[PDB]
Amino acid sequence: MKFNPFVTSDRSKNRKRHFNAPSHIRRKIMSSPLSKELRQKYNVRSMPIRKDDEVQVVRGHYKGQQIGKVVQVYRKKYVIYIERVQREKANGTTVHVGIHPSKVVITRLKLDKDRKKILERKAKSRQVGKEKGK
Amino acid sequence: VSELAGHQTSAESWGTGRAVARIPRVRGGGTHRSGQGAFGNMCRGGRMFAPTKTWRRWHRRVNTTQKRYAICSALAASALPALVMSKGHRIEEVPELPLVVEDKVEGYKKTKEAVLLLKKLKAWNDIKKVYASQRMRAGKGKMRNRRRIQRRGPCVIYNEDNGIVKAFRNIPGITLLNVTKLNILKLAPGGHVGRFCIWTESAFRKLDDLYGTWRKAASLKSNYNLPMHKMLNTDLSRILKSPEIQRALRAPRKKIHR
Amino acid sequence: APSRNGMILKPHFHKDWQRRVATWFNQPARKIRRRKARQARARRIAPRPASGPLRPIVRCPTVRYHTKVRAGRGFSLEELRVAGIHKKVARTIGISVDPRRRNKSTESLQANVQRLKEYRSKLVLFPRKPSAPKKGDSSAEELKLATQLTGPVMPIRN
RNA sequence: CGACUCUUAGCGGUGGAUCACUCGGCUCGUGCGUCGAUGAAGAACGCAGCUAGCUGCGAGAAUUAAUGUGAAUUGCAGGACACAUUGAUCAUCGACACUUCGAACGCACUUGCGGCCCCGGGUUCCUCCCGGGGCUACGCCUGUCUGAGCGUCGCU
RNA sequence: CCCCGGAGCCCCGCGGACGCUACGCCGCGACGAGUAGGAGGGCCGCUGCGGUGAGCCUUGAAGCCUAGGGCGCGGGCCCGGGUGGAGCCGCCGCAGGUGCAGAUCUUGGUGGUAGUAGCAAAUAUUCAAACGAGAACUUUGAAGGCCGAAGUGGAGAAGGGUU
RNA sequence: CGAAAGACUAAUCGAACCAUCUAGUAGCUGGUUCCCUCCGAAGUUUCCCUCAGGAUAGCUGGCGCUCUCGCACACGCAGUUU
RNA sequence: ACCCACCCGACCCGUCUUGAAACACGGACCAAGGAGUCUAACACGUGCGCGAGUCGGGGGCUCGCACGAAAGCCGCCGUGGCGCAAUGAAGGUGAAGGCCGGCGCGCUCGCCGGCCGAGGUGGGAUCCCGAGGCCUCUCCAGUCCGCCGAGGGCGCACCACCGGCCCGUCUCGCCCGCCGCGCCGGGGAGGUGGAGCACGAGCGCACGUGUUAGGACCCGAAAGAUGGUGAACUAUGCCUGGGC
RNA sequence: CGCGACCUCAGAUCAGACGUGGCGACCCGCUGAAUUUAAGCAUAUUAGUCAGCGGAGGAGAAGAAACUAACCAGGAUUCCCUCAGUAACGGCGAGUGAACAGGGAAGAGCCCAGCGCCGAAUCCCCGCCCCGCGGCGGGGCGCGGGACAUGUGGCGUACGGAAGACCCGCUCCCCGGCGCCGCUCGUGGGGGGCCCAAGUCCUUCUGAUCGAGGCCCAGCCCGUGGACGGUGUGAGGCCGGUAGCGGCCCCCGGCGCGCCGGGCCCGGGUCUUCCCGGAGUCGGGUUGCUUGGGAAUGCAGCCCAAAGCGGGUGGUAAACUCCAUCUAAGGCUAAAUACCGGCACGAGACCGAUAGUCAACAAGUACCGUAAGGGAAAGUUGAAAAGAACUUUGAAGAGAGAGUUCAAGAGGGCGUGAAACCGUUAAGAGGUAAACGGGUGGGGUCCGCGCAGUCCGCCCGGAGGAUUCAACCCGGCGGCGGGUCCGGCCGUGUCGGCGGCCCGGCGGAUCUUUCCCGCGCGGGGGACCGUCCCCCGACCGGCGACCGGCCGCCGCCGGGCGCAUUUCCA
Ligand SMILES: [Mg+2]
Ligand SMILES: [Mg+2]
Ligand SMILES: [Mg+2]
Ligand SMILES: [Mg+2]
Ligand SMILES: [Mg+2]
Ligand SMILES: [Mg+2]
Ligand SMILES: [Mg+2]
Ligand SMILES: [Mg+2]
Ligand SMILES: [Mg+2]
Ligand SMILES: [Mg+2]
Ligand SMILES: [Mg+2]
Ligand SMILES: [Mg+2]
Ligand SMILES: [Mg+2]
Ligand SMILES: [Mg+2]
Ligand SMILES: [Mg+2]
Ligand SMILES: [Mg+2]
Ligand SMILES: [Mg+2]
Ligand SMILES: [Mg+2]
Ligand SMILES: [Mg+2]
Ligand SMILES: [Mg+2]
Ligand SMILES: [Mg+2]
Ligand SMILES: [Mg+2]
Ligand SMILES: [Mg+2]
Ligand SMILES: [Mg+2]
Ligand SMILES: [Mg+2]
Ligand SMILES: [Mg+2]
Ligand SMILES: [Mg+2]
Ligand SMILES: [Mg+2]
Ligand SMILES: [Mg+2]
Ligand SMILES: [Mg+2]
Ligand SMILES: [Mg+2]
Ligand SMILES: [Mg+2]
Ligand SMILES: [Mg+2]
Ligand SMILES: [Mg+2]
Ligand SMILES: [Mg+2]
Ligand SMILES: [Mg+2]
Ligand SMILES: [Mg+2]
Ligand SMILES: [Mg+2]
Ligand SMILES: [Mg+2]
Ligand SMILES: [Mg+2]
Ligand SMILES: [Mg+2]
Ligand SMILES: [Mg+2]
Ligand SMILES: [Mg+2]
Ligand SMILES: [Mg+2]
Ligand SMILES: [Mg+2]
Ligand SMILES: [Mg+2]
Ligand SMILES: [Mg+2]
Ligand SMILES: [Mg+2]
Ligand SMILES: [Mg+2]
Ligand SMILES: [Mg+2]
Ligand SMILES: [Mg+2]
Ligand SMILES: [Mg+2]
Ligand SMILES: [Mg+2]
Ligand SMILES: [Mg+2]
Ligand SMILES: [Mg+2]
Ligand SMILES: [Mg+2]
Repeated sequence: MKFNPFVTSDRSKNRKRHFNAPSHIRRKIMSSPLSKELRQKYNVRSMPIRKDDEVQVVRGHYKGQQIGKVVQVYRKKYVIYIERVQREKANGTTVHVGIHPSKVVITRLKLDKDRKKILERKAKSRQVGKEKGK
Repeated sequence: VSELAGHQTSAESWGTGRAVARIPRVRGGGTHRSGQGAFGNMCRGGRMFAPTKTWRRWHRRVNTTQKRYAICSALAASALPALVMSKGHRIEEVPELPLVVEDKVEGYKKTKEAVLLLKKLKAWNDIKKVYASQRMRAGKGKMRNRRRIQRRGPCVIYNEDNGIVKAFRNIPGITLLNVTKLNILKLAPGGHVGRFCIWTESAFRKLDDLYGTWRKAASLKSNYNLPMHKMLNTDLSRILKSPEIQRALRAPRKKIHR
Repeated sequence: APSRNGMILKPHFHKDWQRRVATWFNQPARKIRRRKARQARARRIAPRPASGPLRPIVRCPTVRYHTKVRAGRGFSLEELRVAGIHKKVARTIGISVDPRRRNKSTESLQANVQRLKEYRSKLVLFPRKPSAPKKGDSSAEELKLATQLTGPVMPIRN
């Protein structure tokens, strides 16, 4: 259950809050998980996906093992486009098929100073949870 | 409904004589809505018949003494496994039906502990069933935060929370009731009398104090006894083929003249 | 129309009652709110009785209630005077004072006095600083209790 | 058999009922409980590369700054930036800014006429001319100044 | 002059339905018009809540269609096939904004009328050519006509607001 | 406002239009939504500013209760008759 | 159940109406919507809890309410309501009677001891007693079990009736009481008014039906009120232009 | 004829201030209908209600008695319950209609004028310096101005006050700053930020799965986390979240300590002597409104118009007479209470696009009306635009092919796609309009058969094959039932223990103060009574409330029992 009386559980209110969420919040929503190799190393479940993190699609038609680079994130549409995840139109021109971050998995992050620090935060607050539970 | 609903026009009824139909009609304009009929519960737009009020009598009230009687009945048929089984509670391998557990259970602080307790008492099948029942509700409830639905599983009557109620919490189906603060709505859900229950010595010993024997007050609810029984030997099979009755009966005329 | 036997009855639904119906969907909230504020008044006035100030015994008026006894508004001036309390100090040790109370009967007078005598006794007057002067009670009765009295102080039993 | 008509069914239409959805309401409850001459509410007119409306903003006009956030925005363009850098975008919002009417305030509501001080061109204070800046509402309070009266007196 | 764990049974008092949801089951009789109106029972029906069907459902829910098969006195219901594409139901209780042919009822949609009434106020059109997919009507030329300077001509006010 | 017709007062005039009081009042018109089963009327009484309405009795239904004995073993009652 | 055939039957529903297939009104068609509700108050019925009680409100105590704006609990548990008492305009008064023995003259009146204690008549479901039978494979004895029972009883509830009690009122009477002897107080018998008493039946909740008050089954005026907006038409007056 | 004080009064774009409009759910002050009801209608009622005007605040208003009462008396306002549908009013009709007392929420009290004392001891404003400065404040210093005696400030106000003598006891309260310490209840106050458990595991449907089956204990893992939402269907474990006295970072409050700067020499009782109160106000008349307020509840206009052992009130007018009870005509005051407007949250047995707000959408929009004002309609391709390249016919709209899609029998107003109505195809029919009830017949449509349906099931007889047992004993297990109640646990009624009684508690209008403690009362003992518990024996219901043996019987397993038994099969 939830217990906090300033939170919702309220189909409509959640949905509005999701659909009318703004971009910096949609960063958090369009997060995707880290493959088990990384998960071990960084001690992090998941990371807000980004422009050029390599990625395996897990569910859908394009479902495979083929580690594509994300091309671009379309936070308007809650969806990412991925290197080779694409389909021909009628006139031949290719088109990136929108994939939803949650059905994907990060296989190589695009580490910069900021991202590194985030993963350092998540590890830290994880291990504090583990130390509290012990 | 809102008071206003339907009265936010200036509808004069065109009189008779202009053919048509004597409703109050939306005065004026070159809109569509321009003599469309208003107010009348038949009219689109219009105003619902005998609108709903807040000051309808929603709440109801019940004598204290009855409520207690109710809660007794309920606790009585928490025993009597037939009833509990008829109320569905899968209670086949349970050991002794006022089912009381040591009071190390009072202070578990983890679900796992709780779940293993249930499996050792063999209640777990009830939960197992709760899980299974979990399915979607049919109809407009869905669009009103009553979207998933399931069984009621075992109750757990605890004397004091030393943790426990945290431990049994995510386990779906389970309720917890303090004994000193019982509740019918939970002991007899749907107003159906049987319920599978798990008591905790301390709570279970506190019952006689809470409701009294027959030959002692509650001693906790001021001035209260358990109710009386109107007929003692409920089992009338035994009565009917007693000596004393079947001595004195005319013999059974059972031939059939057609 | 009436129809064969049953109270003629005049019910008062002639003015616009529906405009002014008062619904009690508040109530529970209001039981909660008041209670919170109540709890917060206690926690404010740390060791002082939550109840509030000591109030005096008083008979009710009128041949009806006559025999019953209540709490008063506050202790009258004769009653302070006799118990040996300055009227402006009484307000400061938790003693309700009304001054409008006449005192006719000597009996009630001495009863209330006996209250105030009783009260001052079983009172644990803290000092101004932690550095103790006269009046303010001993470090014994202070450590052993900075304790409140839940419920009206010296409850008025009839 | 023919045409027509009626009936029934199949398939087509017409039309949008039904059912299933729901970023909307309706109700009850909680907490705050804040507008305005430092120009409110409301009105107008403007502002996007391509923009009509909605929304958002005010000639700094789809927003500036600052803080937080940490790579977008995205209909198409086009761009920036080194996303190992005060840094894209969001959010917040404390600084800055906020055209014209409007209690609306120079008088007028034509956008019509003005007065008075200060500056730049214009002069070489020569007033003109243009442009800019600052003042110019009513009522009322405390004080200030200047006054009024065969009002009440004082000395000459 | 004996025991039914055995008389063998048309009556059995030793134990008792295939029957017995005792709100069950069984047997005899008599009776059965009905507006207004009353009362009963609905395993009639609609929407939602507490219970409950180890209910149903992408191996196809709801809804819709049906010269398919049935049940019910009936209200209605169950099945088969099709369509459809996400949810729905049985039982026991609770609740109601719960059942329509009518109200010159409300909103929307559709027929017959009907290819009908009509496209008849102010004399008028014709020939050629062009453009053009296409010309009774567009434009160009010619002919015949009209308004006939109190105009069917040229210009403004008000009003319109880009015409 | 009217050289007057009750004319005119923005298609409105023997009292304009707009909004509210307002869901005004109606002894009066109109409608008033599924099934079976059972019983089943009245249009007369008196009173009424009563006569297209109410009241009151009458008639209807529902709920019962108290008793009765086809359980060889009956008292009362009737749109009759003697 | 689809079509077709034929025999017989057969007028179009809704409605008001004494009477409708009507030359009575509504209805071209179809879909969706559309009308006895809710609150209050009484009444009677019914179900439950408790019972000379009952009662929950309002408040309070227990939690951040997931479910809780619930549930539980309270010398508040009873302030208070309703009930346990009535009657009278009121001042006020306020439901018992009997018997027995004794003392006052038993005076169908006044005062002192003992016993019983809500009266009686008729009818009354039911209970109780029961003469007596009725047999048993024999003649009698003979406890056990029944079946019925002539006859007699105690008699619920309810009804009819008679007395009786309290309050109001009348009539007529004669006595008693004391801190205050009085325009004081208290009694008696007999009529008559009372929504009375006469060994209590209410209270709380729920369901129903009825009757009102509310928009009050739905729709319907002609009006009435309050506060605004209009003289672009038009009615008249004035100003400043045009025209014949 | 001047100059000067003051007084009354002007003018200033004089210096600094402030009011102006809005919103209006709630509040205060006026103003105030009529529909309606009374079965008509006029008083009454609707209602001091709608509309009108004024003025507010987070609340408002009220409020510290000219109060209630009549008692053994209570003690500001507000609010709830009750009083009470009562007293009272009313064509005493319809209808109206409070108050005190009682229980609750909350609770908080005060200051002037006056009368007096204090060299006006007071105030505002200017100018210099130090501090402080986004709510203009503190200290100092100016022969710098004004206000003020037509009266400022301290003391003090009805609960009485002032001043004196001597009884007593002793001397912390406030503010402007500057620091510094403990982050201070949803269990770390407020705000903001960012973080934190666990499967995309194995097969397998699917267009796509969040499905289905399985996973060392319903299966694996977490679970103080299985709320919700998102993600190509149905997801605790994909992502966000959720949980948690969980983490970190900011910012802000609120309270604790230290220092400085100021202010501030601030009591009580006891006896003496003084002091004491709001005027065109009360009150009376009156008229009109108003009220439940009735020979006048309130509020008004007008006339009259006071007093001080007075004045008011004491719910029937008036006089006399005692009692009571307040102290009017000046003022301030948190708190419970209100809240269809606002900002921001949560929730619902509500509605589900003709509903629900007029408004799910570019809605107070389009449009209408000169204007006031009126005022709509209108949601849905698909998981993804993959929105149909290309060929072909056509001036094009339109098609024909091709293609995407799970599907276009989803093709940009596109989910589902009903009825009315129409077009076509198929079948059948057709001069008494059609339609209908009953009864058949004919034809169609599908459905069920049968390529015998002779439908099964017992028991039996026979002829063929078939393995293993029934029967019987022996061993083990389990069940039922039973009496001897045999032995023991178990519990009802009774009696015995007066045994729990103090090692048994509660209650009591039973008593005792021989008791104890605290002040005749409260609490606790101590007796008494009622009620609930120990010990054994006896009798009895020996009760489904159970054990142990023993008996009897049943079933199951395993031994043996080999075939006139035993089942199977045809
Ligand atoms: Mg509506
Ligand atoms: Mg549905
Ligand atoms: Mg209190
Ligand atoms: Mg639709
Ligand atoms: Mg539509
Ligand atoms: Mg019949
Ligand atoms: Mg879908
Ligand atoms: Mg509903
Ligand atoms: Mg219809
Ligand atoms: Mg023609
Ligand atoms: Mg001519
Ligand atoms: Mg021209
Ligand atoms: Mg012209
Ligand atoms: Mg009539
Ligand atoms: Mg009948
Ligand atoms: Mg009949
Ligand atoms: Mg008629
Ligand atoms: Mg007629
Ligand atoms: Mg005719
Ligand atoms: Mg008619
Ligand atoms: Mg017609
Ligand atoms: Mg319908
Ligand atoms: Mg009843
Ligand atoms: Mg009745
Ligand atoms: Mg109506
Ligand atoms: Mg009604
Ligand atoms: Mg009307
Ligand atoms: Mg009138
Ligand atoms: Mg009338
Ligand atoms: Mg009438
Ligand atoms: Mg009239
Ligand atoms: Mg009135
Ligand atoms: Mg108003
Ligand atoms: Mg204002
Ligand atoms: Mg105030
Ligand atoms: Mg005052
Ligand atoms: Mg009452
Ligand atoms: Mg009134
Ligand atoms: Mg003074
Ligand atoms: Mg997670
Ligand atoms: Mg989902
Ligand atoms: Mg989920
Ligand atoms: Mg009046
Ligand atoms: Mg009097
Ligand atoms: Mg005030
Ligand atoms: Mg809509
Ligand atoms: Mg629609
Ligand atoms: Mg709508
Ligand atoms: Mg729809
Ligand atoms: Mg869609
Ligand atoms: Mg559609
Ligand atoms: Mg499809
Ligand atoms: Mg489709
Ligand atoms: Mg479609
Ligand atoms: Mg067809
Ligand atoms: Mg044909």
